[PDB]
Amino acid sequence: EMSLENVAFNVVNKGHFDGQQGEVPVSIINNTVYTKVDGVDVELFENKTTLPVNVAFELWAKRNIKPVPEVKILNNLGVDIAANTVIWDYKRDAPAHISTIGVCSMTDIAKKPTETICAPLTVFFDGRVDGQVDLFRNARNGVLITEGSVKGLQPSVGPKQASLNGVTLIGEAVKTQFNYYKKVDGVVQQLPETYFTQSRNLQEFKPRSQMEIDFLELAMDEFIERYKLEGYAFEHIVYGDFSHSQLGGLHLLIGLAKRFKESPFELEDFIPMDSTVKNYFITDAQTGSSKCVCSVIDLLLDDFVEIIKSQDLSVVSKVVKVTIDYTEISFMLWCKDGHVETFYPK
Amino acid sequence: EMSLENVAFNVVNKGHFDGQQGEVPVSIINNTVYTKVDGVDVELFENKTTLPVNVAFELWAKRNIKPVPEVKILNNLGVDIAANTVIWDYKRDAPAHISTIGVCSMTDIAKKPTETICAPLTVFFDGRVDGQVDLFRNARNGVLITEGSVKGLQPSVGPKQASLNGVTLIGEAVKTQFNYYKKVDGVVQQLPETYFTQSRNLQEFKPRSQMEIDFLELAMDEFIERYKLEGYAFEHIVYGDFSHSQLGGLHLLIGLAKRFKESPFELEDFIPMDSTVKNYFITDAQTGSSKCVCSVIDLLLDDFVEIIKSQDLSVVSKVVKVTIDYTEISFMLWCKDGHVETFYPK
Amino acid sequence: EMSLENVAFNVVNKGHFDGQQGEVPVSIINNTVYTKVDGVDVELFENKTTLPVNVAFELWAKRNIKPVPEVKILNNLGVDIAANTVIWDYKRDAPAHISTIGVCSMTDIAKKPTETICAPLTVFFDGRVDGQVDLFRNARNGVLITEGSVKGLQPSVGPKQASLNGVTLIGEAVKTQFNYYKKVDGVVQQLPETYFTQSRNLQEFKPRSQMEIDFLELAMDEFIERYKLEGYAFEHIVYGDFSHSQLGGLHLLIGLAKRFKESPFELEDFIPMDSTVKNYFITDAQTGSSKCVCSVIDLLLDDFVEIIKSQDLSVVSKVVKVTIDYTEISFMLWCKDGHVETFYPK
Amino acid sequence: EMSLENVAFNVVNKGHFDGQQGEVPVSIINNTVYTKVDGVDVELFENKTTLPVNVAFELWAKRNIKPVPEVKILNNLGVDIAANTVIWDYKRDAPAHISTIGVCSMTDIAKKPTETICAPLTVFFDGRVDGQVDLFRNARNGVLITEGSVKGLQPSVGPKQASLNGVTLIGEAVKTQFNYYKKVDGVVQQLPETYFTQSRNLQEFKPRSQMEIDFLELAMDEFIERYKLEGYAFEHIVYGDFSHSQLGGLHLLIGLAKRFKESPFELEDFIPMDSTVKNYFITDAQTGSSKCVCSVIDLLLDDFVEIIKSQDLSVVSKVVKVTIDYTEISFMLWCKDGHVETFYPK
Amino acid sequence: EMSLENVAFNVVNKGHFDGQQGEVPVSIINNTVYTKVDGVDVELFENKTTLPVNVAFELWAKRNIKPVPEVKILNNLGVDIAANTVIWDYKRDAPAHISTIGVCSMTDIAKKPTETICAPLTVFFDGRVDGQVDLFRNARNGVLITEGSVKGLQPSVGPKQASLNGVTLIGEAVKTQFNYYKKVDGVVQQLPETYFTQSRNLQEFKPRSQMEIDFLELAMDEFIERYKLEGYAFEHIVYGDFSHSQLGGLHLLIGLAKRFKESPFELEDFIPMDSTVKNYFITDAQTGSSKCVCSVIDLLLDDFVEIIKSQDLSVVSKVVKVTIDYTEISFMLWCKDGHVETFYPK
Repeated sequence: EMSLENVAFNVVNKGHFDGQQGEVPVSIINNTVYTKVDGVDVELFENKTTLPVNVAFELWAKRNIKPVPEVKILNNLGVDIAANTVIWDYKRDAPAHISTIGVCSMTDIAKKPTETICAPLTVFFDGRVDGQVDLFRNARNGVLITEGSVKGLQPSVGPKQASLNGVTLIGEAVKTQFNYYKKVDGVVQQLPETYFTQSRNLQEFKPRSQMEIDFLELAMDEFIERYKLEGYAFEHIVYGDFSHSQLGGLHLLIGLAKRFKESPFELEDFIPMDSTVKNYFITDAQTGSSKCVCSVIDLLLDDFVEIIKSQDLSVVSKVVKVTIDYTEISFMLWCKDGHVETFYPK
Repeated sequence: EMSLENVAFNVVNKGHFDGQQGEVPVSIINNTVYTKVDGVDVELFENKTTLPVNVAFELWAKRNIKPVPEVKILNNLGVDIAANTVIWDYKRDAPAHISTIGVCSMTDIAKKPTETICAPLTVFFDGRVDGQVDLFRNARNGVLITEGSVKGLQPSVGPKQASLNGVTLIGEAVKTQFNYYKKVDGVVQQLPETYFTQSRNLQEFKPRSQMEIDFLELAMDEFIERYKLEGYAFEHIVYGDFSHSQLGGLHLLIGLAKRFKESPFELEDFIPMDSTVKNYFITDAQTGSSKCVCSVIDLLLDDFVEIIKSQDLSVVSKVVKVTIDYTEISFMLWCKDGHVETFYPK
Repeated sequence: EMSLENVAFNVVNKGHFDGQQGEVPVSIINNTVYTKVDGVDVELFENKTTLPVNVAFELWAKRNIKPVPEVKILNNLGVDIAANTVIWDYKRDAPAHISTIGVCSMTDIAKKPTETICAPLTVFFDGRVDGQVDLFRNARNGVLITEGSVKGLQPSVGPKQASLNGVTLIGEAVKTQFNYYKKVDGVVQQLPETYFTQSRNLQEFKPRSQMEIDFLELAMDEFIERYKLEGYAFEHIVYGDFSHSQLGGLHLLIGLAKRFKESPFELEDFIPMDSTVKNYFITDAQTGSSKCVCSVIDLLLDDFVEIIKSQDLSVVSKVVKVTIDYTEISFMLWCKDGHVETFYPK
Repeated sequence: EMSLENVAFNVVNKGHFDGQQGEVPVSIINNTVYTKVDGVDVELFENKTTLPVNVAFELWAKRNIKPVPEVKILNNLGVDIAANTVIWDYKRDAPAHISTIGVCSMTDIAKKPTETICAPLTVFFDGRVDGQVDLFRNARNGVLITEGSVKGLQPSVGPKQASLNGVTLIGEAVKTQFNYYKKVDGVVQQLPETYFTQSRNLQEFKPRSQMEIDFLELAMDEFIERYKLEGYAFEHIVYGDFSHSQLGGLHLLIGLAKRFKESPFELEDFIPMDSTVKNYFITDAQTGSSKCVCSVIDLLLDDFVEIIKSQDLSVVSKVVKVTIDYTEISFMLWCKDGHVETFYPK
Repeated sequence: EMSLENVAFNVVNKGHFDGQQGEVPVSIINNTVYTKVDGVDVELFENKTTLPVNVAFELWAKRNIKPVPEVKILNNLGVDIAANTVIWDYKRDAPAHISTIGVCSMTDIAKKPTETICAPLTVFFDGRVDGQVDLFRNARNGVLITEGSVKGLQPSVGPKQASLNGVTLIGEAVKTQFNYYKKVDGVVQQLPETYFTQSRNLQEFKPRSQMEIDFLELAMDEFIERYKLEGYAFEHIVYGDFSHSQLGGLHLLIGLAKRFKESPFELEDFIPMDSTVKNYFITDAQTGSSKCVCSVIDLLLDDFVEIIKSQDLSVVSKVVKVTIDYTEISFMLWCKDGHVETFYPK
């Protein structure tokens, strides 16, 4: 039975849709789902999507509550749709994908990923659900994730972290490290060697390397000297310049974290979704230095210095392609006389 | 199974809720219920009530599609709630009653009318549904309707017409004449002898007596002379005066019908519900004569002349109580020297 | 006391705001004002305006229920605001003017028209309300209407018809013919001699002259011959051509009425407001002849033939200015060899 | 005068409805009440309830701003309605009860609690308002709270804390400790001896006993040894297990507080209302350990250990009834060989 | 090109409206503007204003992103409208002014401030935009701000802080100190000598003087003794009294900050806009002491003590006018025998 009342029953008694039988009273008002508990209406769900409220409620109740790849990783892999599950985008507070396969009658384009309509679409397959590995094998286009090895397919190790109920974490009691496989037009693709962003947060930033600890603790000159980073414009690219009315650099999240612990500032996420590179409207509350569009990428500082030391500085201006999160990120690089002047993502 | 999808399935395949099993895709947008037919959304229901859209949709799907007493009759009998059915008010486009008994989880105050909560409420019982006569017998307060005789209870013959799917009609293939019984505080009440309104419409007005035919066909003086109605101000009470900027009389629907066939006018029903007496904002398009509040009652012309000839005209001003539609309607009467000056309902 | 509950009380007991004391329960849902009558919510008002629902409800309750100039006349006179009344636009189902003077706290720009803010605005004054003639005398900009003569001011006779509760009518029991006065920058203007549109309707079109009766009754050639209208393209300008996929002519409402009685067609009023000239998307249901933009003006046929016979036909193409409804309407005229080819308003 | 404008005036000039005279401009948009201050609209109220926006605004303005019993206590006492006041549920952001008595015309079922309709309902009476003690005496069903002794009635001492403007606090300048009395069917009931929850918060958790201080400061083994809690599964029931993908225990708020100070986690309150026992969707951000439904009760640690030491551990599995917050809470208890295996509320 | 799609393009690619060419897909749902990024809808804007969603979106995109005077300063100067810019009120999340000049077609009253309609309005002119100084010179009513000196006009130095993207700050990399000029009826006014509020926040309160540091660090008696503040009721006016159920004093934000660092409390801003004096519904969480209306002004403590020491205490009760933020604030002062009893703003 697929019903709004049954979905609300599952949400009330299980926190999510568990497939139980039963129904509860449901009232739908402007864009909100309420249920009656002890004679009063209690809000169950508030629709922040562009879908109808009941459709969005059902998709949210049937979201995957296991660790899943972050939405940015799936986007960079060209995933169009998930097989028999809902990936919830907690940054957008909406389903990650427009259509579903065997989830909701109002959004399903098919009941199984084997149907003809799904063949041109890149379908996401979870190897932790039984049978989906074979579905990926028979799939024309798809991306498979597994927690272990798959016979006949060369794995690609993904990021250490994954999303669990909207919380990005590196699993200890649960496994968040996935092997990734991709098939295009029926043939397996070799996923390129890639860096991965750390998916950290400005407020609760925590270093993940000795170099990051030194960056957060040592002064600018002290840290630059210790890791012999002279000539790579670290004072501008990473630390950030606040002397002018226009903010300079601050293109890595670790620099923003250091400044934020030094002094608060305002970040305006004018495109609130998940991406490898984020653009912010930053206003430095201390000096008044601002930048309408600042590009920030949360690479590990070791990975960033390794990337920036692998580029010859004999070109005055160029665009460098770095494979991060399974996608090619374009960094604009300006150099002067063998030393970096600017290096920022787009 | 009580579900929005099942209710929509019944509406799609049966026109109303028939209790069938099955479900259809449902989308709920601003205040409208849509279903997907051949890949496109088709509007099933538009909520014009103050209830939540899904609740109103379910109550509308479970409305009584048999001939039922008009809403005004039930209101005048003090009915608060119906037993195991929904009376739909088609003039208000809403349920006739706030709560239900065994219909909708969001509106039910009880599952059966025998519960303690229903005892102080006047419950409507339909004798055409099996077992409800005994429920009325055991009921503390209630109004029962039957199509035949009930042993041990003296019947009260109601109006000839009843409402079927919002259409007021005197039944030929179906029975619309009901016997009415009432119990207050556990004791049967004797319903008073009463007149009944005809529930006719201005545009499709059709006479129901020879006197009404004469009124619609004969001129004012000719008709007044034929039925010796001199001295009862029929030229003002019924025919209506349009010589002044303020409209005069026109307090019976038959007079409005005669004028409307003579010349169109505007009626504004500023309280759009069902009542024995209706108040209108009338604008005569021909002369510009208007009245902000005009009281109209649709009595049979024979009944109205019988009522007006039963009142002595020796009182300059008084209020007369006439039992119409099982309720006491107050007519303001002004007389001068033994002849009527004004006689209008309130 | 200015209150939503008091306004609803006045609407319930008087049909409009009469200034009575009292209050009724009010519920405001999505864009609708309901009141509770006998325990059920009855819709009082539905907001079709861009104003807040309560503001629009109060403005609608305080609308002028006397005969007032049609909205198009007030627009052509440059009226910006009314003094101490609300002109309701029944075609738009909205107030005729954005602001008020002494009506609603949420829309008032002033409490009296004598305040400084009202001086640059053209204020509408009604001579039927006591004291407003003197307010017009002291007004810097304004338009005054009276039912009689005003000492020291030369009157301008307006149209015979006026709007009463949204119904356009020529008054018999009430006076709808107004004298118009205008003051700009503190000096009285002489309103030009003007024609007036008839404000008639397609469905209930009724001729108002012997020439119009002949047009509706006589055939095209018979009528053209009778009134010696040869050479003025009446077969195209007025009667309308349906032989091609693009509709021809039909620029006067009387021609549309004749065709409509001959055969129905679709009129799409894509700018649903009141104007001297209306543009329609017309689809002839009989032949399929259509025109995306057809300009229609409802002049009296005698006035139209008088206008068209007063223009020399020696110019191949020109624009003619005709003062209609106190505004200059531009007619595009094309002639060939002394006879009219096309003559349509804009 | 009961008016939306007067209610808004009181909110603007007093923060709540104080009964003052006056009115301010009010605009109602989608579900929000705005007022005009210095020519711009300022939001006064946003409707998060299922009531109409104006009704909810009036009920919110007339909420009780004195210390009142928490909503969970009133629910456990079977309170259906308050006498002449509004209890606001700040967790639901809505009135605690559907109907009122002498508050709002749109929600009142009666004007005084002495009316017949209120007799079957359990009415809440406040002894701090003059005359309500006698109303409780004459009441058939009701719950009375007082700050002092009541002659002829044996008091029941309630919790130390009460809610003041949505803030749970133990009063110092104000009295938050109430004596509770209950009458059912006209006869006074003896409220059972009960424990009370502490109504504390995870983020601002503060210990209220030496045992709680030891729990928050001492390690798990150290604290268990100090209070000889061996054999009662405190390492699982209270501290919480994070070694598996499914979270274990953590059924008391003090354990959640200790973990939260140790490391942050996500709590999803999928039924956001006030209850003695709360169910959460908990995701441990450190280990990834999660539980869809975790039952949490905020008892004082001394009370919890007293309860758990009063149960014989000779039953492998049973349900224990503990009277907390004037209601019987069911704890599922599993024991093995005289020592607790699991003990969690429902 | 002025278009919703172009405005959304500028917001997506620049964070604000920069005047670039291009368009992006836009979807408008209930009160929200979404755009499609990588096939999914991403919320760009949520309308919290009383304007139409697209109008509010365009006004928000064209807001001034340079340091601007705080909204309270502009209100106190009588500013009605800005010349060719949008001042965004971040506290109200709405435009600071109802109309615009050359910004949005739906809100413009003029395209340039030189038009006749703008003459009676006080127009805000920014001297950092080229040509606006001359516009102020030719303006009849206006307020001009400059970063430097203006020939022929005596400057008035404003507050040190200004608003940048909603963040109040004293600029270091950018200039936030403005000279203010005012013209009324075409003649330059001499702005009075004034104090300025500090626009600080309760949570992130930071002292700005040695006296404020002493107040936050020293005890009440110690601080009062150090600055010889005996006899001015500092223990009540500034520190706040929590011994009674009604909160006492606490009329300066520094006292609230000291208490908040001592113990949290609830502030309810029932009129959430920007003013020199703010009214709060304060509930002290520690003692339960509350006050429905508490007036708070964020003056520098040095300025407040200078003001309070400049008033003779020989009057039992009076109203004192202090020019703060270019407006006269009325302080109610009660004294007893030459010492202050109460001194609070209104």
